[PDB]
Amino acid sequence: QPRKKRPEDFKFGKILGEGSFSTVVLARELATSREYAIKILEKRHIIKENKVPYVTRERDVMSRLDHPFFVKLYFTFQDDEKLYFGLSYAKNGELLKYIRKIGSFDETCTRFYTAEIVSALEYLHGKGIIHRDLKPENILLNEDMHIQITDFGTAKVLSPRANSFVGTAQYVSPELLTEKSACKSSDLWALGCIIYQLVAGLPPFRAGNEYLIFQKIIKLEYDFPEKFFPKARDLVEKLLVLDATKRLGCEEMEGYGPLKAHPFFESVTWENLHQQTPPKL
Ligand SMILES: CN1CCC[C@@H]1CCn1cc(C2=C(c3c[nH]c4ccccc34)C(=O)NC2=O)c2ccccc21
Repeated sequence: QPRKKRPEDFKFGKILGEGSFSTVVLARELATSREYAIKILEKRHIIKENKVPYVTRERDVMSRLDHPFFVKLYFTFQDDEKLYFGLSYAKNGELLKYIRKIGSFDETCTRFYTAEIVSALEYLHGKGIIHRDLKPENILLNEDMHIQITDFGTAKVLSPRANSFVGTAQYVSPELLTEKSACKSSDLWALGCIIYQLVAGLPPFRAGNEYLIFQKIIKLEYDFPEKFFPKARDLVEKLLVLDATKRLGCEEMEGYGPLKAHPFFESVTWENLHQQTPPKL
């Protein structure tokens, strides 16, 4: 392998963003000119807050992925105080940004981006991995305007780490609120919310606070605005179903075939999405 990288191998630049346990900073590797988004984690804080399982899962899960719709973990290293993860730098930011910028998507853009998310989830669930925090904030856009999903510390790798995390309120599935249990279904729920959000401009469950959002979720209290692309409404209704075993994409619903075969995706070529030019605003 290459020599372990070190802080002194890079010129660190702008902070991209800041979380409770990490900071992502853009970094230029002196020896190659390459730019990376390096996620930097203070070891003390991770230890104090019992987060080693999560930091260990993020590295381990990202290390196992090898597909263009995910952020790549290129390297890791550490000094006495911090850990460093060398990630892809997605130049065009998060999908959330793009949703806020251009407002709601026309059907062509909705379809294209929905198809890349479905195709990514198919890859992920095939490896027996659940994301658990799928939302537009963590679906990045690369330079060529294809998706790159990130944020895997909170993921779950399935059996043959059970039910401790709950993602962003607006995307939380009913089964997380009623059971102590994450399943592939929960990602498919979040997918339904994301499709609704691309079309509508806002997510389907909204209120003043998290308690009120959760009450709406368990009662399935949401509505479609009037011009909502009909086949997309049909797809969303087949995902935002309280019975987790009855969501399109689930093993009990015969898998990703039926989901990919929905009318909404009739014009999609599923075989080489990453090779296709994305529609442009
Ligand atoms: C986690 N943050 C919440 C708000 C901004 C950021 C978005 C989620 N996110 C982007 C990440 C990444 C990138 C970011 C790209 N723009 C960002 C802005 C703030 C924070 C991170 C990024 C990137 O270029 N490559 C990434 O993996 C990222 C990496 C690990 C865990 C979460 C990550």
